[PDB]
Amino acid sequence: VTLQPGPEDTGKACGVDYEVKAFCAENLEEKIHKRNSVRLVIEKVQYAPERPGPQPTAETTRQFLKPLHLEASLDKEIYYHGEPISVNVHVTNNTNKTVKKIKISVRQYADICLFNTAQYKC
Amino acid sequence: VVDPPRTLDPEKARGVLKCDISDLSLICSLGYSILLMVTCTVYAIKTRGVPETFNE
Repeated sequence: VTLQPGPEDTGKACGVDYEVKAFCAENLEEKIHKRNSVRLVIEKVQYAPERPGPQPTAETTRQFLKPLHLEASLDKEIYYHGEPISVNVHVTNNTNKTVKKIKISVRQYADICLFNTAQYKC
Repeated sequence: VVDPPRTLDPEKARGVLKCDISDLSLICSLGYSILLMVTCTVYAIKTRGVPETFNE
């Protein structure tokens, strides 16, 4: 995984990566010359599961100080990069209140869990 | 500056020294600090489980 760099970032990026390095030395623990060394970057990856999961659905009820009932669902659980996401919403309002705006968003969460570090959400 | 820097006799026979101000002035002065404390407590309970720098 690589975290997106900034405009002024210069050197190695942040994230987690793997590499192989082959070198020539008299002993393993003493010194590694630059001339006698070859380094290659390799990626460990995962791919989409072949079996789809259950349909994602959610429901909430909010009664104020007769409830307002919201239901939402998706069409499928596993999506591919670049494919659209369709969300179906159903709201019933028994209250005397009025919903003005409906905001729908897709959000990413990233857990850096090696040092004591906060989670990145966006 | 409105009330710049007395003897009080609560029955008995001896008068005790005091500042010119009543203690209600002290409580009114602490009125702002209590609001600060309430705001700090609300902000510290809403965050709570932040795992940074050894769960400070």
